[PDB]
Amino acid sequence: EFRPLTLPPKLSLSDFNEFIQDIIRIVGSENVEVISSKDQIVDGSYMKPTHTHDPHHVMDQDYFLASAIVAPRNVADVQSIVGLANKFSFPLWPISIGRNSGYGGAAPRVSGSVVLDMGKNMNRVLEVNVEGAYCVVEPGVTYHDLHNYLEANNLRDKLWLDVPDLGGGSVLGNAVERGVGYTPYGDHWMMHSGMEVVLANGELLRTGMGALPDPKRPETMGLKPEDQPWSKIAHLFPYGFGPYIDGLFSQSNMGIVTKIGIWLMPNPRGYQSYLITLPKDGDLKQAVDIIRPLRLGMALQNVPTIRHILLDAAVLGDKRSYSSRTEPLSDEELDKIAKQLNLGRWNFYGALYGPEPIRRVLWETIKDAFSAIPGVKFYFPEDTPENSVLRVRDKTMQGIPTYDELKWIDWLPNGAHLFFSPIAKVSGEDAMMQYAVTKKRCQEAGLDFIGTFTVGMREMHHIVCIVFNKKDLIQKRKVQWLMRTLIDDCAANGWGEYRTHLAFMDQIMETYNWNNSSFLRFNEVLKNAVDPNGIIAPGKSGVWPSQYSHVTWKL
Amino acid sequence: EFRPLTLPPKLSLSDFNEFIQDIIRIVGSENVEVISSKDQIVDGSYMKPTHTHDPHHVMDQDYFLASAIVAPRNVADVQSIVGLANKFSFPLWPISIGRNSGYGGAAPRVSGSVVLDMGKNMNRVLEVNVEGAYCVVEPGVTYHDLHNYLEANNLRDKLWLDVPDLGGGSVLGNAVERGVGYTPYGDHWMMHSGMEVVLANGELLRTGMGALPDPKRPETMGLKPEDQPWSKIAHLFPYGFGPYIDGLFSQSNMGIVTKIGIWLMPNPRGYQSYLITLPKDGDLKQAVDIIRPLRLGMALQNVPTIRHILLDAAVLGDKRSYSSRTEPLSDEELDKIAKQLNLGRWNFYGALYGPEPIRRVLWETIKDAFSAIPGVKFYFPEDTPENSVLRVRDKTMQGIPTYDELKWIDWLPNGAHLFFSPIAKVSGEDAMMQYAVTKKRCQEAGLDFIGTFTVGMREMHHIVCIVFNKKDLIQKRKVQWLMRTLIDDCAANGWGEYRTHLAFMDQIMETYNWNNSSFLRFNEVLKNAVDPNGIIAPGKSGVWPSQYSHVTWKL
Amino acid sequence: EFRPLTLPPKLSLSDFNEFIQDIIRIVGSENVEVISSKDQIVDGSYMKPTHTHDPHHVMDQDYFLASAIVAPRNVADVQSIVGLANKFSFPLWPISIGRNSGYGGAAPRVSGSVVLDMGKNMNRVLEVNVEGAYCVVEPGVTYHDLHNYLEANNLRDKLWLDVPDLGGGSVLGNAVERGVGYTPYGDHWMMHSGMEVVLANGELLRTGMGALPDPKRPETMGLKPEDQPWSKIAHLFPYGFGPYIDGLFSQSNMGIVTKIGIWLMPNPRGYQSYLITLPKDGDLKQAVDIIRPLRLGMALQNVPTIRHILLDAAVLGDKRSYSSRTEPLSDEELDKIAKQLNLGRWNFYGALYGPEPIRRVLWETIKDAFSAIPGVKFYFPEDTPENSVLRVRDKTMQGIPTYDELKWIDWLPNGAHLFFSPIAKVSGEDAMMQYAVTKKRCQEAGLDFIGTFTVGMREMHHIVCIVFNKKDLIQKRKVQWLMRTLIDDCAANGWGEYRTHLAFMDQIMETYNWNNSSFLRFNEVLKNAVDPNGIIAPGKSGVWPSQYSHVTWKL
Ligand SMILES: *Cc1cc2c(cc1C)nc1c(=O)[nH]c(=O)nc-1n2C[C@H](O)[C@H](O)[C@H](O)COP(=O)(O)OP(=O)(O)OC[C@H]1O[C@@H](n2cnc3c(N)ncnc32)[C@H](O)[C@@H]1O
Ligand SMILES: *Cc1cc2c(cc1C)nc1c(=O)[nH]c(=O)nc-1n2C[C@H](O)[C@H](O)[C@H](O)COP(=O)(O)OP(=O)(O)OC[C@H]1O[C@@H](n2cnc3c(N)ncnc32)[C@H](O)[C@@H]1O
Ligand SMILES: *Cc1cc2c(cc1C)nc1c(=O)[nH]c(=O)nc-1n2C[C@H](O)[C@H](O)[C@H](O)COP(=O)(O)OP(=O)(O)OC[C@H]1O[C@@H](n2cnc3c(N)ncnc32)[C@H](O)[C@@H]1O
Repeated sequence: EFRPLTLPPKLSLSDFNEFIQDIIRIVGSENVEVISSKDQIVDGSYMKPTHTHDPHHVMDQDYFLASAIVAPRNVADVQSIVGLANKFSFPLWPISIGRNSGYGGAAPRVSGSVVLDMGKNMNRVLEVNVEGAYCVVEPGVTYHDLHNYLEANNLRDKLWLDVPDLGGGSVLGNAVERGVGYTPYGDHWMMHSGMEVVLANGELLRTGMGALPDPKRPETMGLKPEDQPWSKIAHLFPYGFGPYIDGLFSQSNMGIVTKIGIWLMPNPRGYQSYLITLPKDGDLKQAVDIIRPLRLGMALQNVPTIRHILLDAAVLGDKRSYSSRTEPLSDEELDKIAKQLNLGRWNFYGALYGPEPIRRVLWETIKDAFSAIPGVKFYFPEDTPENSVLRVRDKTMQGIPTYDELKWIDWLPNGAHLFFSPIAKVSGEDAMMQYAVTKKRCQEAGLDFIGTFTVGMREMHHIVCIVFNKKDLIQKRKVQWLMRTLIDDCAANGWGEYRTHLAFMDQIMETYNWNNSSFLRFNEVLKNAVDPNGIIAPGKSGVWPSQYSHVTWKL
Repeated sequence: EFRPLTLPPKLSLSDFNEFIQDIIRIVGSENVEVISSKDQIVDGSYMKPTHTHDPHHVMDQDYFLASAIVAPRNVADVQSIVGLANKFSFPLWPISIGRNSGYGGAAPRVSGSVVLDMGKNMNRVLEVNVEGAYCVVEPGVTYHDLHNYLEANNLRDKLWLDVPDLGGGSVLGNAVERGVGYTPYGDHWMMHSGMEVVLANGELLRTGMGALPDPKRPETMGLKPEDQPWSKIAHLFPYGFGPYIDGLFSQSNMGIVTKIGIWLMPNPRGYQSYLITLPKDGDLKQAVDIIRPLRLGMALQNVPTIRHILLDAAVLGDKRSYSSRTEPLSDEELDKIAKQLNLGRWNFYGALYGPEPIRRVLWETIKDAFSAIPGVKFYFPEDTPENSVLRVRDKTMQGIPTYDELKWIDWLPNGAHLFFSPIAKVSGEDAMMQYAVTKKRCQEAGLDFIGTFTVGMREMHHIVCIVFNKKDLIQKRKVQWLMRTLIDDCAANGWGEYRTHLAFMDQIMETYNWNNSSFLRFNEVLKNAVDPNGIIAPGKSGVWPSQYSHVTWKL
Repeated sequence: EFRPLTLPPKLSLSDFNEFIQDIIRIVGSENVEVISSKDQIVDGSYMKPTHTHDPHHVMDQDYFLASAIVAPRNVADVQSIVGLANKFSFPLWPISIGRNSGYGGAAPRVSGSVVLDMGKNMNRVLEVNVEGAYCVVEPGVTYHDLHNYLEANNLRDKLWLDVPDLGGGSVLGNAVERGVGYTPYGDHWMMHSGMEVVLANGELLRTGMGALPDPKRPETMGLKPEDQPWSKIAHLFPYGFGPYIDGLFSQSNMGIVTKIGIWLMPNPRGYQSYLITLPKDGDLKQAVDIIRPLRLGMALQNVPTIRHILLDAAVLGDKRSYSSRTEPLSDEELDKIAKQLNLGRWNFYGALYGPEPIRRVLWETIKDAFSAIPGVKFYFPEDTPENSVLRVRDKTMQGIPTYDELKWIDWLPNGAHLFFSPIAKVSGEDAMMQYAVTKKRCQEAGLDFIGTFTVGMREMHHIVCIVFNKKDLIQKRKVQWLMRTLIDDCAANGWGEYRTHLAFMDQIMETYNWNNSSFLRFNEVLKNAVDPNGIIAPGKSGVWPSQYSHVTWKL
């Protein structure tokens, strides 16, 4: 329609109208939804994600938000749209599925921007190669989707996924965000090979070997470039020749993604998932010094998770169902909890991979290792209650999608998530030292600390899990406050966040300040060169086209 | 001095003189060598690499070549020099050690360019972190150098390298080139985390977490930025936050490198190196279908090498010492050879890693697998002649540097190497099919095919090893001819070269043509944005600043 | 000469030489000193200030530093020089006298810059108007100089100065820096009216009424503009008409100053100086709540000083002469000290002004007020030891210059000063709260806190007096560390530094960050508009011309 609630910059309304008109004129009235009124107030459900904004909203609901939604039906649409977005300096905000909750979701950093709902149309599994062990997909291929495909093609016996805690995210969006999963193939971004992208100027690109063109043949003649098959090695060798640019494409506004090759993990013929429970909060420390060499030793296989009891607990029940108390729960209450549960204070989930002769020693290796930790306790799914999270993580650690996790998003009544994700070494000390802070602050903020550590190889992803009730302002402000505070400390102590929410992108990019913002500066430089017009989602990762004021924009 | 043999573009001589004057005025007369005359004709030795040009020269000796050599004494020097190089539009050609033989060596794509001999001064091991398992180095830290360091620090017991066939290359240059080595840590570029670079405009940058600044402290105050320590995670987590740009830094002219974090491989406590010999030339095919799933299965550990007999043979002796014949040796002569040697036609080198319970099954696994191949034969170093290459590769597969390889560079009298390095799937067929061609052509070119395959995980690096006598023109022309021919075919069949010589950069970047050179186009765009002046080694990877004509420049 | 140790940016050496040649060619070989070698290592004495760099150097000695010194002989010289500085993009660094010690002294933020020693030639008292009560001076009129003038003109009986703790600073440099003195006329910058400045483009300007041109007359015809007399009101009314721009001229690189009108304080016919001593460290708190309304009440007249015992003590003796101990002195040692001295822990100096009937009540007013503070004790100079600082401050509070202060610069052996100068409310609490921090940190830094508070009217200038031994690196680093730390806290708690050293300009301008650096941004904007070339002392107050990289430049 005619009158969206928010116009992007300097966009006049007739201009908005024309744009929106040429646009419906391409993609179909079907492919567009304007956002005419607050009857938008509608945040949604994981099952049916809203695109207009951030559901897990810490800011005012309407704070970051669409002017309109646009669902390109195919690459050329994106191309056309960019052209228009280019004609009018309308800005973009592409997304794949929108489950980017706890970071912003569908919500665009710049309000009045257009939402490029890619995945809606662009749902395809382009290919799944067994010999190469990989798949090629679109923004719309959600994981489950990816799964059922192999399923309805009996592939699971030949091949395997690597999911994140939840099943519905875009395999593609996730890889660009540098999302992480739990099988040894957990480092998603790194498992990519050959992607295609519509650059800021509308022109297509195929990274790496995506560039060595498939040789011609009758069969393939006359297909649009976005339609031509790929060279042999495209998807089996990420680097190509010359600059390795693919990275400009992750957590950046360099281009709009349309496709990507993700490598698949070949069924291993042997899979043992387990859980060593850690008794003392201080366990976390020895626990890590422990995992340290096993991870570097490869005795540890996939990316193992070290959980804080409440994550498990909260998956099991809301906060209220364990304490009808407003404040943070006492440290003694967790201990009751660990127990009511059989859990640890801390809880380490991992999985074994391979022929049994293989797993056996590994496991003799770990089990024997975790032994120095008193009250340590080991376990197979089997050995556990039928709602036990070890139950969920077994599927999880084998590429099977689930949706049991969100339940935890439920601790609080208008539970919403917000993730503080500082990186931390794999040193019990550092792990401890970082934890202290974050906690300390969750207390002051009046919160239940809840969070884990994704067991990186020489690093570790510290996911602080801040929930809070989205309908409680006193609180929302505390989170914001907590947010930016934790951001400073961590940094103050030397730790950066690896990915973050729309609302803190700036703050954190600011952490990245060596030599006077040089990194940021460099980015801008390339951003402008390539996106002179600032059309393609400006402000992401805290980077802005000249055209955007820092002052008018930052946060 | 005054009069170099070749001036870079539009550089007038007084201009050359001033530049060279302000320059000696910084780095010391010591740090500079002008190239006043053909008394330069001097190609050198691996032990003492020439910087002025390409030793393994296929082109006229003087074809690609310095105007002068400059050895920055420290980062600021590089900075200063860039500034001047910037003042005057003088162009750069940075290198670390120069052993880039078989690709160009020290030689600059653009003649009259200045040679930035980094490594000469910039020799330091900045750090070697055990807990993190990694080292931080300069352009000048050659591998051996890297080795002896750990050695003279008793580290080998805690940590391990990953060398390439030769010991003296720059750990750093090698990683940027995306060089590859043989331990499981063989994928060099990928083992990097945190690098620093002097951009085209003189400003410093530190990629990734290199950017999250180490927090302040008395101890560290007042040190130049190039001198400040790194944040904690800098070197344990390559991605940082926002765009993952590091890749603009590999096989590109985006910036000048000054430092880099390479992760180290923790001693594994168990190491078995071996060799299964392949009897028939056609073995190569089944051989691969074989390795295919073991590599994807991780039964295969490091990057294993599949050798062509002559590589081994030639390491053992020149060509003449096996046939006093000019032409390519008959296929029957190889067979005599395989035998005179105990070798296969093809020969697969690999290594086992870990506690023995660990290796045993693996090995039972491989050995049992290679079994379907008749006359197959397995072996430990022990089981072999004391000059046997299995002898050399054991050290090799454990990070120990050697220099036994070059000997092979000796097949021919004024042996020089030239590498054709097309990628190829891990399919016996493809492997075969690619081999056929390359060979076929080596024949026509009047050459001994010689080459291997670095066992990639879902790919394979096909290194065609073209030697030829550098002092034989009829021949040099045949190689050039062979070169560009093989380049077309491979491509014609769908295979790209992953890295190449100075003289073929263009040709190959041209292979990368999907959608009308889009990849190349994109590159230029960012290259100019960042290196408006085209000062920093123009033409690399076949990319050129506006300022350089395609026509005047390409090849 | 030929070869200065440091060239400014992109300046080539022949260029440096030409510049320096045309330049000697104007001002005389006499007016120039190149800085050819480290035989420069020479830091000097207050009596004979070095221009080349920072004497009180926290950084490496040579860290900030001249390329050459230039002493303009008259306004046109400055004009000429700018022109050249303009021709060549050579940068400027103007100074009046150089006693800007504890902030940088003569030292230029950008090394290789030229030092514009104004005051050397430009020594004149242009006028001293009795009727108007004001003087007009040049950069070279040091205070004492200003004094002796009135003296040798019997003026003191008619008029009075307002000095800062030391006598030799430039009356003019001091006013631009917003330096402060102790008579009621202590707010220096504010006592200005009509200034002249050579803008960045060489053109002259006269602020305010300086602009309403003196009407013509035979007597004045044909004099250069820099030579013409001023309009009547020029110097009696700072605002003029239209924009009140004078302020772009204080603690900014907007223009080069050549002259300025400072109003004079008419002898008051009655002057009583005194000192109430404060016993407890905690006294400082009640003490302030006390002064608060008297200052706002004008019962308090000039700007009174609240001293920390050690300042007085240190004026009396080095540190060693009270404790042969390296560490910070105990809090009990001060108490011995207060006593050995008759001093307070804290010590409040002020002065009475006017006809006696006038002073009497005031004093009855204060004395009676300070009474609630136990052990409080009052005093006239008379009532005190002949080296007593009350002795020095009496002259001080009456415009009489002295040089007794520096002695304190002597606490430490290679005593050097560094000033942390955060503003603080006039609330005992705030005063306390700010003090705590600063101290706390001086301890950790391993230092004697030493400092005061200039009794502002609704504010207070908290001068932390950091000394340290310039020849002790472990220490220098601690100060730097302390420096930037205190800067963050203060800010963290809401307090900004009002003026600072060369080395922290950036850091602090960064404190000034509301709305995303808007203030800084605005500044740059006007800076460039007016100093397109960045010639006029770039980086001051942390502001930089486009031409200067933040990254290359900041700190
Ligand atoms: C609530 C929650 C979230 C969560 C999690 C557990 C819970 C309970 N566990 C996660 C985990 O283990 N690992 C992980 O990486 N994330 C996890 N999250 C966060 C989130 O749910 C997932 O990461 C999810 O996969 C992210 O959302 P989705 O995959 O739906 O992606 P999106 O909203 O479409 O956005 C991706 C962002 O990247 C850029 N983008 C996306 N598509 C494109 C295209 N086509 N072109 C260019 N850029 C694209 C956009 O910036 C978009 O915002
Ligand atoms: C003759 C030969 C070569 C060879 C080999 C076996 C033989 C007998 N085996 C190799 C192997 O197993 N793996 C491999 O990657 N290479 C192998 N080669 C080739 C070569 O010897 C090595 O790769 C060698 O490490 C490369 O040379 P070196 O390491 O000395 O590097 P360089 O000449 O200095 O150049 C590196 C290139 O990259 C860019 N570069 C280098 N330093 C910088 C800095 N500081 N900043 C920016 N760019 C830099 C330049 O383009 C330079 O040309
Ligand atoms: C060591 C010390 C310092 C001190 C003090 C007590 C001691 C023991 N007490 C001070 C006090 O009570 N009040 C005060 O304001 N400062 C005090 N200080 C610091 C210092 O000694 C004095 O402030 C002194 O007056 C400053 O130095 P000086 O007056 O010699 O000025 P300068 O070095 O030439 O520099 C002035 C700065 O401002 C700009 N400037 C100067 N002249 C010009 C011209 N002509 N045009 C444009 N800008 C100019 C420059 O940036 C220069 O750096």
